[PDB]
Amino acid sequence: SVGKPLPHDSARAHVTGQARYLDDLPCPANTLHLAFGLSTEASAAITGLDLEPVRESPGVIAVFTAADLPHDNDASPAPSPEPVLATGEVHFVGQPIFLVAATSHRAARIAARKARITYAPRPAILTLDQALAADSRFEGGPVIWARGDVETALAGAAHLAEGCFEIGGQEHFYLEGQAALALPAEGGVVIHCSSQHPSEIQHKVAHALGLAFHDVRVEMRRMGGGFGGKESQGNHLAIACAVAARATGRPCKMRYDRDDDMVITGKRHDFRIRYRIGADASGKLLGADFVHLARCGWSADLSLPVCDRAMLHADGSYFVPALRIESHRLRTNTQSNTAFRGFGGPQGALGMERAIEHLARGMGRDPAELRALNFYDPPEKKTQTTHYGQEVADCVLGELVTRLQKSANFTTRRAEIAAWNSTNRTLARGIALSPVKFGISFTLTHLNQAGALVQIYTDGSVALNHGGTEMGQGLHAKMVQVAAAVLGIDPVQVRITATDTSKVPNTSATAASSGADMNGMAVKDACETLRGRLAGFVAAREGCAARDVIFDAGQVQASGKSWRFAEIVAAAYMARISLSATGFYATPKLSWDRLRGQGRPFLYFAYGAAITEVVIDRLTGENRILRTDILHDAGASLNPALDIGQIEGAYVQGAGWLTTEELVWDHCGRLMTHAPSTYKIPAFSDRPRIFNVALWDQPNREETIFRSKAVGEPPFLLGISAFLALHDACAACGPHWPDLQAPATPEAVLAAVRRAEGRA
Amino acid sequence: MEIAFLLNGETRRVRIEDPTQSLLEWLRAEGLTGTKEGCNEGDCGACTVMIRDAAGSRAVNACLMMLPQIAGKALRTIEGIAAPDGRLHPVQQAMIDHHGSQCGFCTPGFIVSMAAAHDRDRKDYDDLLAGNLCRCTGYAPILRAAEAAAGEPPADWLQADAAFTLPAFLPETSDALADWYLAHPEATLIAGGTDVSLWVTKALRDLPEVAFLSHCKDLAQIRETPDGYGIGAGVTIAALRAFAEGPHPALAGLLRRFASEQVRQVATIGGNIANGSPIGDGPPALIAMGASLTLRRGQERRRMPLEDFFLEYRKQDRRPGEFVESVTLPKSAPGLRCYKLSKRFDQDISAVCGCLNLTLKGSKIETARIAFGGMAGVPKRAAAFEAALIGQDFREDTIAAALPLLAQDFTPLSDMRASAAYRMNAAQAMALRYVRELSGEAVAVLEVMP
Ligand SMILES: Cc1cc2nc3c(=O)[nH]c(=O)nc-3n(C[C@H](O)[C@H](O)[C@H](O)COP(=O)(O)OP(=O)(O)OC[C@H]3O[C@@H](n4cnc5c(N)ncnc54)[C@H](O)[C@@H]3O)c2cc1C
Ligand SMILES: Nc1nc2c(c(=O)[nH]1)N[C@H]1C(S)=C(S)[C@@H](COP(=O)(O)O)O[C@H]1N2
Ligand SMILES: O=c1[nH]c(=O)c2nc[nH]c2[nH]1
Ligand code: MOM
Ligand code: FES
Ligand code: FES
Ligand SMILES: [Ca+2]
Repeated sequence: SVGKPLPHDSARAHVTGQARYLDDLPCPANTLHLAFGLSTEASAAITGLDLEPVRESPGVIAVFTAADLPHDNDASPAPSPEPVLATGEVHFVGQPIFLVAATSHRAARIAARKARITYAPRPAILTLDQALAADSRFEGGPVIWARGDVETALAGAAHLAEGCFEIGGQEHFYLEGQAALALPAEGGVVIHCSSQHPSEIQHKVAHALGLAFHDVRVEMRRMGGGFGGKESQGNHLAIACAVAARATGRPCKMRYDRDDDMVITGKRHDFRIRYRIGADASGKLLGADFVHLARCGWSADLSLPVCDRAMLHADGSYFVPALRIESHRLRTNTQSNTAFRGFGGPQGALGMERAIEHLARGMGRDPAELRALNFYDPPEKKTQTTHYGQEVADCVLGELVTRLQKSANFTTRRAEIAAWNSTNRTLARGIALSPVKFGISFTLTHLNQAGALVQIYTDGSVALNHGGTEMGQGLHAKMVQVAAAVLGIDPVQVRITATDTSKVPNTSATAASSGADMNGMAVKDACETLRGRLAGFVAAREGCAARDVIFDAGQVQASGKSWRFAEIVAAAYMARISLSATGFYATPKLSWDRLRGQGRPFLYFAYGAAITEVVIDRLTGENRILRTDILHDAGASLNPALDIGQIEGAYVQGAGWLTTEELVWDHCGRLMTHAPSTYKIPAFSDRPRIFNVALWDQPNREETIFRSKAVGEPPFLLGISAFLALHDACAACGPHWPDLQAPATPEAVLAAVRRAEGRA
Repeated sequence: MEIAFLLNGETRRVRIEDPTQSLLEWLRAEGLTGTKEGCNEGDCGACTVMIRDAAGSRAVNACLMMLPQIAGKALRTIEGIAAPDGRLHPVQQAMIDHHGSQCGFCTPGFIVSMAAAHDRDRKDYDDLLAGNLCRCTGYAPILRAAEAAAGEPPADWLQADAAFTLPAFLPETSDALADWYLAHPEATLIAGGTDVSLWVTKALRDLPEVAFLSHCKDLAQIRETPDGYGIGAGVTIAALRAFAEGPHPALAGLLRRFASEQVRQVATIGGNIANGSPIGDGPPALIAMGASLTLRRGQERRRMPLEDFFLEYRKQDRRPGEFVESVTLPKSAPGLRCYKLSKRFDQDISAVCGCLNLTLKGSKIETARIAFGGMAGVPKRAAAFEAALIGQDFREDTIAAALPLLAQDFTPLSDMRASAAYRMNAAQAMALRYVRELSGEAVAVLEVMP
């Protein structure tokens, strides 16, 4: 069924309000409810913790402290401790110190607020400079990768653009907040939660509790959104539930109220990027030198790999003969930043895209042309490598951009805009084209494995189960389509079951746009095992070769006779042929040195391009996207509808990151943007007024699942297109470099306009 | 105390004991699990429910609404959107056809908003769905769905609810209220509840003495007066937008961007004005248009100009027992323009609210009503700027010269919504805007055609 525009596995369930999320699941009347008490300092020791008014607030059954933690006190997805409950001291505003179990979610929140805490405040690292200043950083020193010698290259550069600029954070705002439920089950526990990484939940809850892994089970059917936000931040909730269940004897639920959610959970690493970029007089790049300053928050989380991926993506779409990155992952007393769609990718990418925009402007060249001049070569002596030294052999970017440019009416429109600007003085339009080259696979290599388990029942129906978790990306349907396609039966015959650590074990998070790639392979592997069994059985009954038995369109055919798939299965049932199979996949060809910055960490790249058109109000900075034109490479898409969906969704989130979305702390480290009224994601009429998305349809060179390509993250970076276009509107208000900062709020657009006009 | 109401086609009698329970809390405690919780702050639409009564039907937020408010009304939730026999609404089928959902979590609320819109044949989707946040889809697929489904005839099972009817004080007459507030000056008056319920959800406060105002028809009337138009305190922002669309287009243009449709449906002017908030987009505009305000304290009927109501941040010219009875607007501007500046156009709050209104005797600037929100702990006219503008020529440089005066008029704040520099800067930017708009110039991004 692969290739068909089939709907989401739960489309109807959604549309009817019957699709359950964690807070919907039935559960025993004795279930308790959990709220954290949070730190009100950014960097203090606790000298006084009086919790008496908390224990005495109504409905409250238990109050918990780090001292009350049976075993482990660590929710970090990384080898460095991160307490779930504050251990004698606090590290940002919002840090859980104690935990309340009470007979309702209100009661719990209410009492969480009643603690008498005394602190002995300390100096707090809140700005990236204070961080360099104090040496508040992770890893001990920056990570440094160089290919060639930038300094030399730049020294001889016909053209140079030196620059520096800010890329701001980003809060997920998954519509379904963080949430978990722990069910004590004689000896062990069962965890239900809103998570992208059930196996890590299992690991963490186990250690929290002192149990072997085989006593902790994690079931998870679907999330109302995750975007990386639930790649690890689910840990504190699950631990909280488990520990509290162990103590109280009763089931325990905890869902963060939205404010708590934004105060507690990490966000996307904000960056300062400083760059020097040089070209010869033909317009070929000579060299690029980057320094990355990334805000990691108070604990490591997944900062190490995130930052690694920014570095890896610092080449943008372009071949560069000499390149260096210096990556400072700085510790601050703020929200421990984490994964978010793109995982460092869009940050490094934007750094480079800004640099190349600069150079283009600075030699007064058309930026599009300059980029097109520096794409990696088309596929076909020794292939161009990346800065990390991976050969780039799938780069279709040159042609895609050509195709997109004609079909978007690119040339003409630009003239149309110039003319328009020339007749206007209050409003102004910009337009930009930006490419995408995204590398596919966990850069932590051994995470590139996936498992599936498939059952065929005697009525011919199939139960499908894999390690991937569904958070809206349409993973489950693609998994259904693969299995249907391999068994040669209608999708309708394949039912998807909740992800469950006791069904498929040792699974990676559903991340690095690898879910469908690897689980797709895993599902097809169990499926072929199952088909192999039926063929070999039929062949022997009907006299002939198994490869001659055909499974198609819910019929089986052998020896000129044909049956229904069911009839065959009932026959193999009676013949005592196992109708169960596990399936497993590990991505091939991957090897690289994290430290030396050399190797092949990726299997392939996912490409695309977008052309955003916008308008700005020169008085206030107010603005709109008017039109967008995307061409994107999904490989041989497994589901073209679901894919267009991901791209449309990804673009809007990317563009949103570079426009109205802004994180803001006060001078004491308090998050001021901590609710929907203060943090502003694209609202409805923010969609590009004209939204044209089309798939570059061309199979993958590498042997991925039916020659498709991950579409999970790549299309998020198409949002740069918008920020670039916005800056193009500014650059038409004056002769000066606008130096637009991200996010491009109206304020930030007004400032960049004023520079370009050249006034204060 | 016991209310009654239609719940998904079926009469339900709830027996009230906490008057402050959100419609959200109550529905999910009932196991009506399809109404989701996304923020509990009016912002996301995940809890969008449909209510009907004599006025008709509209989509509102179940999290802002408290139970007593639905007495005698017909209420539809997601689980009640599809036909009794099991058939999908054109809205629901469309959404599937058009992949209008991905993770699903926001799908119940859109559907409810889309059905209620379908029910009233409304097609202004950008506005109807602005209160419905989706983080997954990019909204495009949802716009197709809406259009797709609009061809289809309305659900009759939904329309059927019209048949219906046809502890905490709930007055039905303004009089009834006056007498009571007169005895209990210390009570909390709930109108639409859009500000008040966040003190319970977010602030975690208990409101001891409570009286609801949305069941009091005489208080929520638009009447014509000799001197103009008399708007009662209970008139909803949605209604006030509807009324202004003729007489006062500019106000209707501003009210369009007041919260969402789901707040607009239930939020009121009386409330907006009694809240008394420096960033509240009602007063700025109304002061600019020089409207009066009416107060009442049992039989009392003081009648100041609106601006004078607001004494200092958190403090208004309001007696014990005295409630905002109404406002009166002039029969006409049309020298009024209104400028809301926010980070994102739809459902956001103002960094700056610039409301300007000048009359010109041919060429000389005659009258100067320039009012602001968000520049000061109170909404106020730009006195020194207003002064410095009288008698003058109505031209760019005239105002270009006068601008600095605002910096004497206000000393704005800095916070997450905007930097003081910018708040000032944009406040002056609005004056240069006003002149340019008033002289045929292209001025507004929102009016630009793709
Ligand atoms: C998502 C969201 C978006 C919002 N966007 C905007 C916006 O864009 N612009 C804006 O201005 N506001 C906005 N608000 C808040 C705004 O103040 C209210 O939505 C509305 O204007 C008040 O109407 P209400 O009847 O709900 O007031 P209520 O919440 O009922 O009242 C608030 C206060 O006024 C008192 N009160 C109400 N009526 C009277 C009366 N007649 N006499 C005396 N006292 C009275 C109440 O006791 C209470 O003290 C928003 C709120 C939300 C949740
Ligand atoms: N609707 C929806 N789509 C989504 C997300 C989500 O939370 N909701 N997360 C994404 C993230 S962070 C990743 S890594 C992927 C990858 O999922 P896959 O590995 O199954 O492609 O798709 C993206 N698409
Ligand atoms: O270790 C990791 N490496 C990655 O590349 C990645 N992407 C998402 N999550 C991840 N974790
Ligand atoms: O790597 Mo996606 O979970 O952010
Ligand atoms: S929960 Fe977001 S609007 Fe009620
Ligand atoms: S689809 Fe996830 S929020 Fe609408
Ligand atoms: Ca988060």
